[PDB]
Amino acid sequence: TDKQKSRLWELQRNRNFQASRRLGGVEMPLVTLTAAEALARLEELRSHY
Amino acid sequence: DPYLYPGLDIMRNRLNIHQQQRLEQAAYEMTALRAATIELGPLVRGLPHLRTIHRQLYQDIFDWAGQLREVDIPFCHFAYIEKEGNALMQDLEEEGYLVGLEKAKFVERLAHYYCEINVLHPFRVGSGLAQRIFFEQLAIHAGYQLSWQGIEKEAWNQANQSGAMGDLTALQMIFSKVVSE
Repeated sequence: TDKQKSRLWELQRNRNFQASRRLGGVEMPLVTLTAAEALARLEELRSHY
Repeated sequence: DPYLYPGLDIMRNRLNIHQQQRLEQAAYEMTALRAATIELGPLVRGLPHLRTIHRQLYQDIFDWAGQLREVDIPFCHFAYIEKEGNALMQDLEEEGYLVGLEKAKFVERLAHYYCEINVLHPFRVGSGLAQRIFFEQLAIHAGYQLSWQGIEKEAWNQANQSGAMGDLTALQMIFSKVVSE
C-alpha cells in the first residue's frame, strides 16, 4: 500500500493543485510535466524572472 | 509590516520584482511547478511537515518560506500559532491521523481539523494551499482521496466562514463530495 499510495499521489497532485488554486479564484494551466521536467523549467523561469 | 519592501506595497521577494502583476504571475507559475515535485510524505505528520510543504512551494519566491506567520494582518495571534498548532497536531496523532474511519466520521473529523488549521492561519501567504496539500496527503494515507473539482469559490468560503463560527454543516457537505474511495 505504501508504493500504491505514493503512485496515487503522483498521479493526482497536479490536478489537485490546479483545482485547489481555482478554489481561491485563479485558473492556471494544468501542469503536465514530471517532477524532473518541472525542476528544469523552474531554473528556466528563474532566469527569465 | 516587515514582509513588505520599505518604500512600497509589494512583498519582499527573491526575484526582486517590484511590480504587483508580474510578481503574482511568477508566483503562480513557480508554485505550480514546485507542487508537481512535492512527494507524499510520512503518515506521522505535524507542524514541521506543514512547514516543510510551504517551504517547498514558495522557496523561489520568499526568503521566509517554511516559517510561521510573524504579524497579525478570526485568526490566531501570530505568537500563539506554534503552541496551538502543535496542540492541534498532537490531537490528530492521538486519533491516528484519521486512519481507519468510515466515510461519514472521516468527513466529520477532516472538516474539524481543516477548520481549526485554517483559522490558525499559520503562514503569511499560501496557508490554504499548503493546508490542502497536507490533507490531500493525509487522506491518501487514511484510505481516501480528495478532489476539489466541483466546488464553487463562494460556497467554499461561506462554508469556512461558518465553520470558524462553530457550525461545521456546510464544510461537512462540501467534504462528503470532496472525499471518495
